[PDB]
Amino acid sequence: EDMPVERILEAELAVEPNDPVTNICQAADKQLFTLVEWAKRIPHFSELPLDDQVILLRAGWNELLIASFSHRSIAVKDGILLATGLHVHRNSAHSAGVGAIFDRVLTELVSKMRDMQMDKTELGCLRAIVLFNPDSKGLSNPAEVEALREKVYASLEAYCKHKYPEQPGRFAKLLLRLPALRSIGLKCLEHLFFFKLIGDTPIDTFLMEMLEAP
Amino acid sequence: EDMPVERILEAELAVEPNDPVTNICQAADKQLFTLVEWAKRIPHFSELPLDDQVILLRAGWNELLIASFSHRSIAVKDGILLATGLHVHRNSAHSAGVGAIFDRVLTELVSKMRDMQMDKTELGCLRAIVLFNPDSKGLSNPAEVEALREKVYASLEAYCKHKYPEQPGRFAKLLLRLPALRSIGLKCLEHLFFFKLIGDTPIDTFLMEMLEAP
Amino acid sequence: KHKILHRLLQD
Amino acid sequence: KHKILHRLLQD
Ligand SMILES: C=C(c1ccc(C(=O)O)cc1)c1cc2c(cc1C)C(C)(C)CCC2(C)C
Ligand SMILES: C=C(c1ccc(C(=O)O)cc1)c1cc2c(cc1C)C(C)(C)CCC2(C)C
Repeated sequence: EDMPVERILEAELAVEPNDPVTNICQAADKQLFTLVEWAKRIPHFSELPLDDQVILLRAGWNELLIASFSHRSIAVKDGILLATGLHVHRNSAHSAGVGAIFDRVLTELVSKMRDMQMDKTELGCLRAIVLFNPDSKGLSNPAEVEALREKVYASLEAYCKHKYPEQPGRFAKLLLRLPALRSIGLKCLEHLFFFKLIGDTPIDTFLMEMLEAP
Repeated sequence: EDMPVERILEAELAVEPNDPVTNICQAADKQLFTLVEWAKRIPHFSELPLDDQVILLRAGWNELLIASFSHRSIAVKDGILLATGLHVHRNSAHSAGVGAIFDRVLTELVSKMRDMQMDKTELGCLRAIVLFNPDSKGLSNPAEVEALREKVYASLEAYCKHKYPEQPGRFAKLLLRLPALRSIGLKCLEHLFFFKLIGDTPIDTFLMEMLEAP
Repeated sequence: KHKILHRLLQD
Repeated sequence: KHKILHRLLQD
């Protein structure tokens, strides 16, 4: 209870008003501060113990951001729109050594969100589900985190069907993008760690912190 | 249409009647031959072009097998039951250098399938969904693969709720184990590749083939 | 390539 | 550890 899709949508709206790799990294760092604010706007998130709020954010920040800029790029032809309002095209990503992962973002996420015309309410519920990941290690009470996740997709399921009566399977379709998001989020992390190791590519404070241990 | 849960269940039943790493690998190789037979029993799978049947199997074999032995181990305390009828306990996996990934299997998959008492029909539909992965690269007609996937979870959704009226969110719960399956399947692949590289650990012909390129 | 896989699918 | 994250959550 007390997990309405109206609150989630508001959250999504309340936050988002020369090297391409360095640009994408600065946008990520900038979006991390906003991500925290976003999470606080998701009902019940703040009522959880601070220790679990840290685990959930550190555990899902990457997928939370990939999902956001992906939906934001729905109007971009072959590229993505960065928080800094700057663009990154397929060719530019390819010329930076990250062509493969960039394309997976376009094919598995961006293009798909556009084809099904995923709305901001659906995106928010998806992100809230990711946020409330009960598999996160360290959680003091993985039970409550699981309870929250269930309420999110429950309100989402109701939102769907009602908003899209012609599409009985729209709900399941949404959830089925999560496996791709997990995989793509994991590949993004491997890249980042390598970048940090090498030394090149400027990495801001907040983004650097997420790459810390554990 | 023509994607009944009765056919899927049958498929699940029609197939499954000293180094722990070497034992798990031999069980995997043995299960790969059966996996192919299993897939042929899933309606429409065989009607797809041979080229896509290869892509879908090579793309999801790992998650298909992880999901099978996980559900088979539902009765095991802290370990898993191998196709060879042999057991592998948590401590034994730890003493082999794969404690972490093994535990993730127990916590994110096995223990969860048991808590919700996932039945064989649910497992089969889940595996069929994984099998029909439209994100697989190379697919000649990713559209039809997507159509098949939709019919699977559609019949699953109907199976659920009806079989479990008290659990409105059981369906979504099932689909939400797929992200963990993806992640755990990916980690399993990294291990295997390393094993192959090193040279130790006997790897049978079929399992060796899956580790080929692309 | 993919010898085994093709043979099993075809039969 | 996790300096930044804690400070932002607390405020
Ligand atoms: C998580 C990423 C991210 C997060 C937020 C934004 C944003 O602009 O909102 C952009 C990018 C991100 C995404 C990527 C990257 C690096 C990062 C930091 C690299 C690995 C540089 C290229 C591949 C993709 C595009 C997936
Ligand atoms: C895909 C695996 C697999 C597949 C099928 C079975 C089976 O007995 O049915 C057992 C194991 C598998 C699973 C694992 C492994 C290796 C393999 C080949 C290693 C990496 C050896 C340990 C971690 C886990 C248990 C996830």
